[PDB]
Parts: sequence; C-alpha cells; structure tokens
Amino acid sequence: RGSSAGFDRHITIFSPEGRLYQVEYAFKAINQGGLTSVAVRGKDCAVIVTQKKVPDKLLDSSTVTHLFKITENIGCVMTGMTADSRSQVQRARYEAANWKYKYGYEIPVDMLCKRIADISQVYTQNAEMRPLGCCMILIGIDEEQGPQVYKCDPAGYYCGFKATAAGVKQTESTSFLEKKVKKKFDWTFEQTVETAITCLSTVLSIDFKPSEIEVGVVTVENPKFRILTEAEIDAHLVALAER
Amino acid sequence: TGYDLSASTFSPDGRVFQVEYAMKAVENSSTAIGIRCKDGVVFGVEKLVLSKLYEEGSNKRLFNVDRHVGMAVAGLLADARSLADIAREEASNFRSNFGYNIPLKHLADRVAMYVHAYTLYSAVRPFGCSFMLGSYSVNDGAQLYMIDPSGVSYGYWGCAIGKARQAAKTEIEKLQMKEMTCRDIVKEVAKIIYIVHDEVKDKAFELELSWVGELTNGRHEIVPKDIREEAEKYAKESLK
Amino acid sequence: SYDRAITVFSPDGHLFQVEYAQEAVKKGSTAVGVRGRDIVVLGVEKKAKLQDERTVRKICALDDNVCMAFAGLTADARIVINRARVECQSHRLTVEDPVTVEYITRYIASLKQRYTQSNGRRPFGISALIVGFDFDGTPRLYQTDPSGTYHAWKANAIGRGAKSVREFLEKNYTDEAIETDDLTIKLVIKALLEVVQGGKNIELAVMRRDQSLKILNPEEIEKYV
Amino acid sequence: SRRYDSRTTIFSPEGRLYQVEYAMEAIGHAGTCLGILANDGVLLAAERRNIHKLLDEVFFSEKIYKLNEDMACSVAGITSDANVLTNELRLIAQRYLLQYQEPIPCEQLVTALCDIKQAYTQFGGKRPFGVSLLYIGWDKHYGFQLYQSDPSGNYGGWKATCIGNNSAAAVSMLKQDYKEGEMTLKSALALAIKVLNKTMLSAEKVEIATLTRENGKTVIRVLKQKEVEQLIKKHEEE
Amino acid sequence: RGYSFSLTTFSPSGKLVQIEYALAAVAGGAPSVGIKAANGVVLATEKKQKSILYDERSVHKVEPITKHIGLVYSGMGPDYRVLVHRARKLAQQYYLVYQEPIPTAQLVQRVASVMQEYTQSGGVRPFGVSLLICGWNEGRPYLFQSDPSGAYFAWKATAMGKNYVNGKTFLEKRYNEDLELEDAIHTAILTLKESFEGQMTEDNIEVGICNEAGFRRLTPTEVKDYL
Amino acid sequence: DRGVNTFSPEGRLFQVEYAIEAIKLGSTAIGIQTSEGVCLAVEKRITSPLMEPSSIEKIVEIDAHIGCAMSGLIADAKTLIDKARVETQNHWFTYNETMTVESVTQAVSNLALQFGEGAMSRPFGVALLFGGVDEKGPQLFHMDPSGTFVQCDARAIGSASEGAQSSLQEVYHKSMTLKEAIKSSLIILKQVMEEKLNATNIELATVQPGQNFHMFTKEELEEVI
Amino acid sequence: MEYLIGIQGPDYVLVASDRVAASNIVQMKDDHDKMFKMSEKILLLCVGEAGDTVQFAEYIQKNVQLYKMRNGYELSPTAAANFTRRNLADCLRSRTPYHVNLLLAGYDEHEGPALYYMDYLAALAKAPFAAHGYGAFLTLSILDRYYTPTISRERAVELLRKCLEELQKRFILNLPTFSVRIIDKNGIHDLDNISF
Amino acid sequence: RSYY
Amino acid sequence: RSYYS
Amino acid sequence: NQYDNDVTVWSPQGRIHQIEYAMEAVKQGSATVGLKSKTHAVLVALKRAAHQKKILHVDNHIGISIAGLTADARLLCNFMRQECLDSRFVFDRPLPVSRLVSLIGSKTQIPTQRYGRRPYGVGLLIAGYDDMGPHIFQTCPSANYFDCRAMSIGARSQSARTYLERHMSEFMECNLNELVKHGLRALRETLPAEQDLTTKNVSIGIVGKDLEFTIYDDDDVSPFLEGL
Ligand SMILES: *[C@@H]1CC(=O)N(CC)C1=O
Ligand SMILES: *[C@@H]1CC(=O)N(CC)C1=O
Ligand SMILES: [Cl-]
Ligand SMILES: [Cl-]
Ligand SMILES: [Cl-]
Ligand SMILES: [Cl-]
Ligand SMILES: [Cl-]
Ligand SMILES: [Cl-]
Ligand SMILES: [Cl-]
Ligand SMILES: [Cl-]
Ligand SMILES: [Cl-]
Ligand SMILES: [Cl-]
Ligand SMILES: [Cl-]
Ligand SMILES: [Cl-]
Ligand SMILES: [Cl-]
Ligand SMILES: [Cl-]
Ligand SMILES: [K+]
Ligand SMILES: [Mg+2]
Repeated sequence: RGSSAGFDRHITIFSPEGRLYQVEYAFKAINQGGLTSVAVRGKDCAVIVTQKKVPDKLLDSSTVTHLFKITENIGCVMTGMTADSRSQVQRARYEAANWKYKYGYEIPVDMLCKRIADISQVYTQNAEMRPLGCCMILIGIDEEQGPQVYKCDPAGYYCGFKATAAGVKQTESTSFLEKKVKKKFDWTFEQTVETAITCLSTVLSIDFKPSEIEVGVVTVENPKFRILTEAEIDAHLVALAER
Repeated sequence: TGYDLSASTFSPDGRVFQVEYAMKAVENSSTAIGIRCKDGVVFGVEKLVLSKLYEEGSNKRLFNVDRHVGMAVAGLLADARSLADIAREEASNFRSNFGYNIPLKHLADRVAMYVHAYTLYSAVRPFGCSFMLGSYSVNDGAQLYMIDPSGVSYGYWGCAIGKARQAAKTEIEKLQMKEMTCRDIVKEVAKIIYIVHDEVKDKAFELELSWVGELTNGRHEIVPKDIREEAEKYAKESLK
Repeated sequence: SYDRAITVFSPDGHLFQVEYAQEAVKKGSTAVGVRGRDIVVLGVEKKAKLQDERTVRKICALDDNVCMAFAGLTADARIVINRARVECQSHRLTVEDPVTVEYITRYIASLKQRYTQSNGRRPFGISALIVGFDFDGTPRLYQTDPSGTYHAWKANAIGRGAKSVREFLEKNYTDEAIETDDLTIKLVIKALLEVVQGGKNIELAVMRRDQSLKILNPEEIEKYV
Repeated sequence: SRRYDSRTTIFSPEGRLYQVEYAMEAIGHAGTCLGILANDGVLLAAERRNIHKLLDEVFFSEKIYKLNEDMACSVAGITSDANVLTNELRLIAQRYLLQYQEPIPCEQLVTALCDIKQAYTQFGGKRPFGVSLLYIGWDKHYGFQLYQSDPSGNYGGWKATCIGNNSAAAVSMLKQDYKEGEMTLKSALALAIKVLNKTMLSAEKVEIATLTRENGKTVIRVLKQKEVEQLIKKHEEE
Repeated sequence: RGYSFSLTTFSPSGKLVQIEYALAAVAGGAPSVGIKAANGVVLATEKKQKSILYDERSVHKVEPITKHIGLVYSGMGPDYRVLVHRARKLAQQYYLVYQEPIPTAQLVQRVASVMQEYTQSGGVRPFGVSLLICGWNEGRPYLFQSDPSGAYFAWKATAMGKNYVNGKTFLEKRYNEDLELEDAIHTAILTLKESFEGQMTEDNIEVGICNEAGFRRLTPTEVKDYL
Repeated sequence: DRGVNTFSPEGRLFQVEYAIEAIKLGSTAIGIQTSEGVCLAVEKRITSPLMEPSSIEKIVEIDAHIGCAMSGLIADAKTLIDKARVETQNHWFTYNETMTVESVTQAVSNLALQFGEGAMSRPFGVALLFGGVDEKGPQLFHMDPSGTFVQCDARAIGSASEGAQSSLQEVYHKSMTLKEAIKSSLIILKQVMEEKLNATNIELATVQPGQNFHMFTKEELEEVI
Repeated sequence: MEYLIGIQGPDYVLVASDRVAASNIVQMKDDHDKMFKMSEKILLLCVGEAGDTVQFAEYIQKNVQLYKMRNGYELSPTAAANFTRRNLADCLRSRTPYHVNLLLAGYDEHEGPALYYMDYLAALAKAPFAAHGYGAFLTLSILDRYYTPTISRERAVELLRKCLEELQKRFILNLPTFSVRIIDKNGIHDLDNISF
Repeated sequence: RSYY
Repeated sequence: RSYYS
Repeated sequence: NQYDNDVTVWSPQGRIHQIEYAMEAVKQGSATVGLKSKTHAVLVALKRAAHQKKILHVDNHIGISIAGLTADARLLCNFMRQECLDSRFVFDRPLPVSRLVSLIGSKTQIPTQRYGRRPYGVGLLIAGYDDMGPHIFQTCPSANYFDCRAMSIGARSQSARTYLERHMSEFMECNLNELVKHGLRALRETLPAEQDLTTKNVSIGIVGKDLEFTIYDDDDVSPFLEGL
C-alpha cells in the first residue's frame, strides 16, 4: 500500500505493487504548467481550446502558443512542460512526413497518436531517460469515420474521445463533459466550439477575453487545420453572452 | 535518497531539479538585456571585472552566430560558448542545405531543441546558461528570442537574464520601444544596466553593447566605441 | 557493452578484487608441484561416490610438452586452459618450435593481469602450477596467481592449506628427496598426506623428458601408500 | 550509471560469487529432476510442476528436451532461461555436425554451453542463468553418459545425480541403492520411482524419458502414462 | 548511451523480484478469460470504461496477429502494444521463410523468448503483461498463456487479472471438454460477470473467437446478442 | 559509488593517490648517474628458499643503451616494459638512430592517466627508474603512476626509499666515479634490506658510454660484495 | 606442377609426392616435402599456389592438434576431411580463397583406412586411389588397370613404382625423386624415397 | 513461484 | 561450495 | 557529499563541485608568471633530481607554461601542437593565438558535461605573437579562458598578481630586458623570505616581433638574473 523498494522511485522499475512511480510523477509534471486544454468532436468538426496566459507584457504574445500544425490536416494542443511538448511536436511532424513519404497517403490521426504513444512507452521501460512531462491531443478528419479527437499520455496510453481534457482541471472538465453528452440525443455534441469554451470557462470560473484563449478547428468541409483569429474567437464569446 | 541528482529523474511533485539547479547558475550571473525597437535589436551586458589584470574585451558575452544574428549570454560562460558554436553550426548548415539565411525563429527553435536534449538523461547535465538571439531583416523585421536551460524559447519586445532580471524588466516596461530607434535604445540599455548594477556588492564592470538593425544593414555588430562612451556618460549622469 | 571499472585501487594501494580472487584460490583443493632432476610431478587433492572421475580432473595438458594444475574457480580454470591451448598452437605455427614452459607461463600470467585492469571484467579466481621441459631438457615448474605475477619454483603448493604444505616442502626438498623418480613422486604424496586426512583421494600425474603426460592409476597410487 | 548498477559479476570479500549462489538457491526450489546411468541406457525422471487440472498438455514433454539425434536434457530453475539455453544447445550441436559431419560428443556439448554460462559470471554485468541441466546421451567415445551443469558453468559426469527440490535427500538414496556397473534400465526405472516417492505419487505428477541403442541408432522416448502407471503399481508392492 | 547492467537480479532467497513485481502489475490489471472449446477458442476481456466520453471502438484489447491467431492481455496496455507489434513481425518473418502460417505454439515460443530478454538485458524492466494467445492449426484449437518471465503454459481454460483466483475455480466447475464454441462464449462472459459490477454492455467487454475460418473479434452486435 | 576519474576537494585524483601508495609495497630500487655511466640496483626480496632467485627480474633491458629498474606491482610493469621496448625499435626503424633515455621515458608516461569508463580501468601501480646513455651522456629518469617523469642524479624507489634517499644525498657528488656509485648503492641496499645481502638476493646492472647494458653475473656480484 | 598419389589397401593407405620445388625454369629444391602430419594416423598432402599451400595446411594442422588437446582424443580421418572441406568451401567466396588441391590419408581404429580427394573448389570424394597434378593424367589409367581392393602393401609399392616410372618415360617435367609414406594401425611410417 |  | 577445486 | 562526485551533477546553489576541485589542482602547482609589452610576450616559471619542466614549445609563435596535473598538461600541449601543424599545413600561415585558445576552451568544456568524464586539472599561461601583436592568455579547468595584460597562477601566485597590478602601467613600454625582470620580480614574491631565484629553479620563455618562441634554462637564464 504505497510501498517502495530500492530505486523504484528514481528509475522506471516496478514497485512491490507493480507500479511505475517515475511514470506517475510525469503526470504531476503536466500540472506544473498550470494550464487546462479541452477538445470536443461533433458530426461536422473537431475543436481544441486552451488557455493563453501571457503574464509578462514584454513577451511577444504571438510567439506564445500551445496549438501546433503537425500536417495540413492534423492539429494538436500540448499540455505540460513546454520544451518537452515542442520536442514531441517535432517528432509527430517527422513521423507524419515519413509516413506520407513511405506509403503515399496522409497518416490517420489514430495512427499518429499510436506512434507517439509507442515512443512514450519506450521511456517507461528503459531506465536511462525520463518520460516527457507532457500530453498531446490530436484532431483531424477521417474519410470514413469523420472528425477525430485523440489523446496520448506519458504512460504510453492513447484513446479516441467524443470529448476530452488535459491539465490542472482535467477531472472537473471530464465531469462537465460527461453530464452534457448524457443529455444530447445519440450521445453526440452538436454545438462543438461553444461546448469547449463553456466547459473551460466553468471549470476555471473565468469568463474569457478573446486574447485569453486559443482555438483550433478541423471540419468535414474544411479539413485543413485552422487557428481562429482574435476577432473570430470574439464572435463566439459575444454570441455565448447574448443568449 | 535524493530526487535531484539526475535529469532523468522526476521528483514526486513532477519537477526536474537538475534543470532548476542549472537555472540557479544563470540567476547568479550578472545581467544581460535585449530590447527590440522599431528598426532592430540592441543588447547590453553588465560584464563584471574580476581582475584588473584582464584586457578590456576579455570574456565577451556578446557573440555573432551568423552575419545577421547576435547572441547575448548569462550563466556558465564555457557552456554559453559551446552553445554559440552549436548555433553557428546550425546557421551554417541551414545555408548549405536550403541556400538562404536561417530565419531567427527557426534558429531559436533548433538550438532550443538541442538545449532540451540535455534535460532528459543521466548521461549528460543541463546547460547552465540562458541566452538571447537577435536579428533584423526587411522581410522579417526585428526579432528577439530568449532560451533558458530547460529549452523553452519565446519571442520578446524586451528581455533580461541574470541576477537583476526582475529589476531590469521593471525599467524596460517603462519604454515604448516599438516607437524608438536603436540610437535611442542603446542609451536606455546603458541606463538600465547602471540602475540594476549593485555598486556596493560588485565593484567594477565593463558595459558591453551590440546591435543589429536597418542602420547596420541587417548585420550584427558591436556598438561603435564613441556611441558606447556617449551612452555610458548618459547613464552615469542619469544615475545622479 | 559493459564498461564499469571493477578492479580499482583502494586506500593503502590495495586491489580488493584481486585479493578476493586470491581468497577463491584458498577455497580450492590443494595442488603440489615438485621439480626433480629429470622428472616433474603434480599432485592434487580430490573432494564422491557415483561421480565419474575422468570428467573432474585438476591436471590438464596444454601441449605435448606442457601441462598444468590449478586451484580455485574450476570454470575460470577451463577458460584459462583453453586460452593457453590455443596459444601453444599459435606459437608452433609462427616459430615452428614447441613453447617453452616460461613462454606459456608468461602468456597465462599476462592474460590474468589484463583481467585486473580491464573494464567490465572481474579477475580470474585461480592459481596455476605449470610444468614441463625445455628444448635443452631442463625441467621447469612455474606458478601463476590472479594478479598475474609468476615465478619459478623447485617445489610449491597452492589452494587450501598451501602454507602448511609449503613449510613441509621447505624442510623436505633436498637432493636425497629428488635423487630418483620414485622418491620424487613420494615427496609429493607425503606433501599431500600432510593436509589430506585420505591417501585414496589423491590424483597424481608425471611428466618425463619428451615422453608426454602420464596420469597414474589408483592401483599405482595405492602401492606408494 | 554507477548508482543503479548492482554489479552482478564481482567477487565478495570471501572470494564468492553472490549472483551464482542466489541462482543455485532458485534451483533448489525448482521441480525435482534426476538421472540414472545403466548398462543398456540412461533415463531422466522429472517432477511436473504443471499439475493444474485446467492445463492442456500440448507437447510430448514439458521438462525433457531433445538436443540432437543422440542426446536429451532436463532442467531445474527459471523456465525461460532454460528455453534460451536449450535452444543454444541445439545450435551448438548443429554447428558441430555441419563442421565435422559427425554428431557432437556429449561432453563437448556440455563444455560449449558451460563456457557461455561462465562468461555471464565474469563480464557483461548481467544476471547469470538460473538453470541447472541434466544431460543424457550416447557417443562413440564413451557410450552412455550423464552430465550435470550449474549456473557458474561447472559440470561433471555422474552415474546417478539429482537437481532441484530435495536433491540432497535424493542423492543419499542413490548412494545406498545404486549398484555400480550392475544397473539395467528396468532396475534403474524402479530406483527412480523409489527416489521420487520419498522426495515428493501419481503418473500425472512425473515425467520419465529413456535413451537406448537399437540397431546402431539412438532411441529417445517419453514413457506413456500407461507405462508410468504400471511402474508406480510395481513399486507399491515392495 | 543506455545501461548495460541487468535491472533484474537474483535475491538471496533465489527470487527475481522485478518479475514478481511485474506479476503484481498483471494481477492488478483488468480481468481476461480464455476458454478452449472442442471446435474453437474464445478470448474475453473487461474494458475499464471509466467514462462515456471514450470512443470504445478507437482502441482494442483483443487483437489479430495473423488470420488464424489472436491475443488478449492482462496488465499494462502500452507494454501489450509492443508485444503485439513484435508478434505480428515474428509471424511474417516465419511466413516469408516457410510460406506457411506460423503454428500457434511456434508464435508463443518466439514471443515468450522476447519477454525473457527483458528480464536479463541491460537497462530495461520486464513487461508488466501476461498474454492469452489463441490459434487454430492442424485442425485443432490452441490456448496459451505467456507470463512476464517468458514462461508459457497451454490451458484448456484460464483467467488473469483482478480476481483471477476466483475466476479459475469458477471455470473448473463450468468447463467440460466436449463443450462447443457457442456455449464457451456464454460461459466466458459469465466468468467476467463474477468480478464486474457496473452493468455489462457490448461497449465495456471485448470478445474474440478462433475456429477453422480463423480469428476475428466479435462485432458489438454479436456481443449484444450473447448478453 | 564514486568514479575512477573523480577529483578530491584538494584537487587530486584518488586512484592516482592510491597507486602511489602501492609503490611502498614494493622492494627497494636504487639508481645513480655518474659521468662514467649509470648503475641500477634492486632488492629481490626472496619470500621462500624454494623459489628460484633468477626468475625474479626487476632490472630489464629496454635496448642496448637503456636499462629499467621497477618497484611496486610487478605484473603491471610488464606492459610498460613492452611499450618501452617496442617504442625504441619503432624509433630505430623510422629514424635509423637510438632513442634518447628522455624520449623513451616520455613515451611510457603517455600511457599513464589513460584510464576510465575493455580499456584500462585503473592506473599502473609501479614506479620505474630508466638508466641509459645517449648523446647527452649517462642519464637516470624516474617515473611514477601519475605519469610525471624527471631526471635524477640519484634516486631510490620502494618501501625504504625515504631512508635510502637520505643516504644517497649524503654520499653523492657530481665528480663521483661509477665504481664508487656501485659500492654506495650496495652499502645503502644492505642497510635498508630486511634479509642479509648476498649475491643471490640482489640485482645490479650498469650502462656505460663504453659498453652496452650489462647485468652483473653471480661471480661479478661476489667480487663487489 | 606437383604430383600427389594415394593408394588405399585393406588395412593401410600408401601415399607419395614429388620432392621438387620449381621456380620459372629451375628446380630450387630437390628434397621438398608436400606431406603434413595432422595426427598420429592422418597425413594431409597439399599442392597448388605458392603461399596458399603452406598457410592452409598448417592452419588445418594446428586446428586438428588443438582438437586433440581440448578433447583428449583425435579427430577421425572422416571428421578431419570434412573439417578441411568446410574451411576451404567457407573461404571460396571470401576475400581470402585458397588455391590448393589435397589428398587426406588416414587410418581409423573402427573404420579402417581412408583416402580423400579434394580440389580447390572444395569438392570432397572418398576414393580407393587418387592423384593430383598433370602427372595424374598419365598415371590414373595405370591404377585403373592394375588396382584391386585387396592389394597388398608390397604390391601397392610396385604399382606406385609403375606410375612413377611412367612419369620418367612420358612426362615432360623432371621429377626424379618421391616421398613415400604408409599409414596403418601402428601410425605413419616413412618408406624409402623412390629415386631415378 | 510459477516461473520456476 | 561445489564451484571450486 | 552527493553533489561532488560527478561533473554532471549541479548542486542546489548552481555550482559544479568537480570543476571547483579541478581548479584546486592548479593551485597546488608551482607559480608561473606571464606578461607582455607591445612587442614581446614573456613566461617565467618556478621549477620544483632535476627541476621539473614547466615551459613547453607549441609553435614558432606560441609557448605555454603549466600548473596542475602534468599528464593533462601534455595531453593539452599535444592537442595545441596538432592544431598549429594543421593550420600551417592547410593555410601555410601561423594559427592566430586567440583562435587556438577558443579551440582549447571548446575542447576542455566537453568532459565537463558528460557522465564518467572529468575536467582537465591543468591551468595554462599562453604566450604568443601574431598579426594582432603579443598575447598572454590563461586557461582554466572550467574551460573558461582570459585575455591578460599579465597573469600568475599556481601556489602563492596571489602575491605575484599583486606585484603585476602595481607595475602593469609600465609594461607596454618596456624593452625585453626590463619586461623579463618585471616577470622575475613578480615570481620572486611567491617565494618564502629566505629563498631566492637561482639558475636551477627559474625557467624563462620569450616570443616577440623578431624572435621565435625560445626557452631559457640553467646557464641560459644567468644573463637575466644578473641585472636584478
Ligand atoms: C480507449 C478506448 C477505451 O475504451 N479505452 C479504455 C478506457 C481507452 O483508453
Ligand atoms: C581562473 C581559472 C583558474 O585556473 N584559476 C586558478 C584557480 C582561476 O582563478
Ligand atoms: Cl452540443
Ligand atoms: Cl535569468
Ligand atoms: Cl585478453
Ligand atoms: Cl594458494
Ligand atoms: Cl542431429
Ligand atoms: Cl548430430
Ligand atoms: Cl552501463
Ligand atoms: Cl502493430
Ligand atoms: Cl500468416
Ligand atoms: Cl478482427
Ligand atoms: Cl617510492
Ligand atoms: Cl599528472
Ligand atoms: Cl574560471
Ligand atoms: Cl592559482
Ligand atoms: K525511464
Ligand atoms: Mg590469394
């Protein structure tokens, strides 16, 4: 019951309970960022929303982002340690480019997520490096399945979701999103951008300015990953206010 | 017993202490600042004089990493010099492969990913240095980036590293740098260094100044001696 | 591959792993060597019923003109013996002469020394007594130990109770004792009977001038006892 | 990293190899396994540690492995390590046959594997194999043979031996009952049941293989359950 | 670089503790059941459907290796994916040489060999997974288990994961050899139902079958019917 | 726990410190440099009358013009001696001339400190006296496990070197003849040795401008005593 | 070229080889020996390219001797022949092929006498008699004519003498002396040289 | 244990 | 121990 | 304790103890002094049997003085010699002194960041002459390097540094004789009050505008000591 032996808290060897403490500590590392991200998919699109905290006025806020283009058709949001995050983004871009080169078609979102997760698994089994203290959420359109939302973690777990979250208010976001799908017919989100912003606003108790969040979208009609401008975000925040 | 001996070890609260300890080495260094203005970037360094036996110009903390890119450092200087070499090699390789000058943002990203690679393993230790990269071109305008020991990279209007970072930022925030020329900024940079300089604790320092902008035709250069001396005199008289 | 420095210096200039290797030798069965006038004799203590005697022998031929006995880790010994056997053939190949007893000793010793200064390896836990004749028909007896030191002896013992046997040989190794072939073999048996308390649990081998190794039968050993 | 290295291939202050000794501890907790040499063959008798009711039994044996035409073996210790080593034995045997176009003599096969085991105790910084093996075989040099190897890479020839659980008690019974040079296969069989009777009786709980010569050719056969159930009945009368 | 020393070693009592701790990860895993019938094998597992937000069809626990071989696991999901990839690769390498589908037993042996490597090789921990492998070759069904050590066993029926001890005695009571595949699926679901509680649907269990026609996962519709 | 390439707070390599301590476990060697040549003298330190004294070799020939006395862990020295022998022959091959005593010493000391993490796991636990004659005249050099080498007029190494060095500084003068130097070192060896000095338990060698490296025979030692 | 000949009888093998070492137009040695003792009852006779012959044969020699030292008993002639073939065949497509033609002659205690023929391509054949060199073209038919499996050692020597006389008569090269050896249960015996 |  | 001699 | 055995371990105070310990090694070496005028660069060294060499030739235009581990010193000297040879081979011109020092810093930094490696336990004074005139550089176990008007390293070198600061305003305009004497006087400060500079314990190296790097020992240093 929380027992330890030897170096089971220093390197990724099993504890008496069969736990990997270093892996568990990597999840704690995600929260050191102090940010929360939300993703939701509908029939028509998939959306990622994250906090944008710019505490320093001397920062060029245009260079502060957690949204990343992996390919033209795949976007992602990164939660956790920033430099670890960027490294995983580069790897995703590499895996996706290499896939296209070898196989002559764009990597499916599920496959890219699986690949990143398989890479993370290695860090949980080999003692000499640490896991990355970050979390990746991928969005894209699949030709057959429609909009996709995938998430992988430092343990090397991955899954597709109707909606998901990451970061500080992950559990509270999951609670909010669960209570909303159970109401919709056929357990499916309809107003997806509105759902994501509302979820994040509730769990944080903020009520955002357009400069305080980032929004990325893929749609069935427009598969190319797109980052909303400040004016585009505002039109959503103004609409969610005037009901 | 301790969770702070290896960069390949997380603490129970999800911290990597070796990276944090390397950042402390930066915090113990004297201050360097970068300010992005209308038509370029200016760098200034409080360079502590440890001995009167040293030559005026010894232990430079300002580097050219490409013809259009300057670098200002704080922390363990040997580590900083090796990062200057990494950056130079990266700029050099980019030109060979792609056939043009490396964009500043791309260089920052590339060097940062190199820095980051040293935060993962027991086989190596994190760099004990932070640095700023500055550049100007007509197409890209003025750009200023800063990288820390963890490998984080962001762009700035104004930036400070070293022991008087917070005090330097306070002064920098008072400037409307976007509207100012490099000529005006060198004076302000000199001023801010003289303000944050702890005259009681650290005795003697040389001011080190460089710039890149329209006035240098996108080439990173040392600020001319005559302009540097004018800035020193202005900073000295302002501190009255 | 594994590159940990295993043999290192301690305060006082000790190489602990080598000293521990020497302890492994002392846990080994006693082995005695005597150089005679025109004969060299090796004798070893034996540890059982139901065991095949042929398979577990502590006296081994390296070449036609060289053989050795060992004390310590028996697995380590097999490795050293086979290394030496290869080297004896490489020498015959390159110089067209059989190895001198000193040459092969020097080889075995330097092999052992290397395992005291190489990364990722522990020392060999054996000592060896190496006997034979040179081209000019001079009888030879050498000893090697884990450190890689080697010396020539008139007579010597290694393994458990080597110190007692050595002190016996010091008082007993005279011209009268090595005057004939029968008395040379006897001196070895007597040396062994000093620590084996036995006589039926001893293996013995003789080597004469250009005549190859001859291992004595239990019936022939019972005659001396 | 020197911190995390358990240093598996070093000497203790007494000149002992701890990993080797701990490996031999593992073997002492493994299923009983014994071999007996006779005038007309060799046999292996093993305790099955797979005695669950829901097991399938898909192979002809569980603890007895054929190595080549003239040789079989049995194992005590870590099962997975035994799989590595037995595969390697098959490779060595085939490498010899390729080279010489004759079967590998039994002792040569044992020596070759023991060299691998010895290497793991001296360099590479890995844990040794936690396996003792009993080898039975025939060659043109020494005829019927029985060998035993242990984790350090030591081996020896035996007329009868035992490894695994209660092997000390078994070796005692063998010393008393084994008639040196007068054993047939039928009497060796009897003695094997008698020894396994004390140290452990059911036909499902034991496994017996014999090695004989028929028409200038080696026969290795695992006794059927009917033959074993008849041997168990023949003892209880005594 | 990479560590060259073993992270699994023998303890004074002759135990390999890392393997035992690996088995603790297995025993803490979600329950899995394997039943070999007269004319097929069935693999069944619980999906820790901790939320309705999951897309349960996005990842699978019951996985094809070849056309005639399938597998499931108890323990650590990411470790399982490694072994699934290796098994698929080993099956193809065999096919390229022999131009014949790999026998189930041959696949298990090769996979178990990989699992053995991680108990001895430098700088790695063992896998925290046990495998249930099913197959059909030589007009005969097969069910194997492979444990973290690399030891493998052929089973008529077994269970692994949480409450496997209780599951095994449940099977010992409800299994005869003559039982056919249709009935074997029924009793496999009931075995998982012993240690479930949470209202069983076709979304929180996965079932795979193996017969003459080969290995396939049961479709959600097929599972709904058996419930 | 600690690595082979660790500095102490005092700025010393631990392993090198410990290797220098191991020299003190060695028997005493003496070298004296005169204008008439250099002499080397070493205590054999016989541990048993059964051991052959001539199989203890602590003075060796490097080339016709260079000798070498050793003290410490003798097995470690063999690899250093080989390097010196090979290097002198490499120099002859390339340049068709004799390699200077200094150059040989320099080449051997290049090996030291070349350890760390199947390469060398630890420093060599031996000290060397190189004595020879080149175009600069007779020369004696000392090298220790650290790889430091230096020219010496007179030097003692081994267990009783501190006392022997005191004796040397008293007796040595620059105009001193070689015959005096031989007698001096034998008198000093006599007083620092545990056992009684005779013709079988010491070694002596000279190199002169006139003649090649010469190991003193038994009869030549008796004359000197 | 160099000449090799072997004749297997009921309980012995008789072997002979020329004793000339040639270079260009001159005989450089007239007491050359082309036979290598592998063990007490095995001879390897080796001809072919300079360097390759002695390098290959001595390699096999030292390996056959190493086997004996390691195992306490010797390779059988058949095992030695296959070992030889393995090595030569392994080198065939390597950077270091050996251009050698061999006879291996031996007596086994259980199998009796044996004679093996091997060419540089490393094809191995057991033969009751065999010959290498240009001389073989002139002598093989004499062997075919007169050989019987039960031939005595006395007759084998005279049949060898017939072959050697044919070389003196008909062969364009000067081969005046021959090494002669016999292997039986008592080991290798040196017979008198046959000289002209 | 089951791995013996 | 049985691994000496 | 746990922060001082590995060069890859940062302490909580942002230090690396192994590097600091390596710097102690140079303090245990005997004193050496370097200073320059506008035309010449001079090295002076105290030598601790013959007196141990301290000044080494690198190229016709570069020489060094050493303090610390002798073996590390030769390893670094060999690297430096090689770099100079490489430059002359490729470009047919001497390697600029500042470029060599940069190469040294880059080389000596590598082991300070890699596990199982150790810093170079040696400090160098480097005297050179090139297109930019005379130079004195100092290199450290930390892999840092300094461009000096004058410098002293080794045991009791603090008092040599004190002398140098006092007199450095007149160094630039000194002829060679006066510049060497300044170096000798500074080095003499390191000595106990009774001990004196002799021809046995002093080593001098000189490079300048029209003089290749030359080392003076024994009888050759007599002219320089006579003027004191
Ligand atoms: C993805 C699909 C699913 O049901 N799981 C288990 C909770 C996932 O992680
Ligand atoms: C700077 C670098 C160096 O070697 N030292 C002497 C200890 C410094 O002060
Ligand atoms: Cl909705
Ligand atoms: Cl900072
Ligand atoms: Cl070796
Ligand atoms: Cl002993
Ligand atoms: Cl076979
Ligand atoms: Cl076979
Ligand atoms: Cl390692
Ligand atoms: Cl896969
Ligand atoms: Cl297939
Ligand atoms: Cl399927
Ligand atoms: Cl000494
Ligand atoms: Cl040194
Ligand atoms: Cl410094
Ligand atoms: Cl200093
Ligand atoms: K890890
Ligand atoms: Mg060729």
